[PDB]
Amino acid sequence: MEHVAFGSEDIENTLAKMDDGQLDGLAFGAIQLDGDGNILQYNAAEGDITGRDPKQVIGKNFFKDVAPCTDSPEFYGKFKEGVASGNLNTMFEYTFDYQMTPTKVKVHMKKALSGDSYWVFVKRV
Ligand SMILES: *C(=O)/C=C/c1ccc(O)cc1
Repeated sequence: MEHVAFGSEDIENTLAKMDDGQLDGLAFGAIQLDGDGNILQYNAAEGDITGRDPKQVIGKNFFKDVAPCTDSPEFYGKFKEGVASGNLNTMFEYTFDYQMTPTKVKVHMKKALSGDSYWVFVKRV
């Protein structure tokens, strides 16, 4: 297993070195989005939590296609405020309930070290 703790202060530096295969060794869900919300990376732990097949969601828009329950001021609204500002670091609890059993999770959104990319980390609560 890859040893990185959910919510670590330097998580973006640690994950910058990770290929899709190493991202799959994380103890929590990790999704990398571009500024428009398109999925660039989606790890195995995230698929375990949500039921989505990782390879199938890459390239889809997270807010429009995959996760409509997140299209709200409380999730997507925070993401879009962060992209526009060029800075994002927020953690909050949320319930995923689209085409799945309602599941309570802790979400951490953070701007990646890379230019136009943002991370969404997820763990069960
Ligand atoms: C609500 O529509 C949430 C859906 C969802 C959350 C996280 C995922 O990775 C996939 C779908």
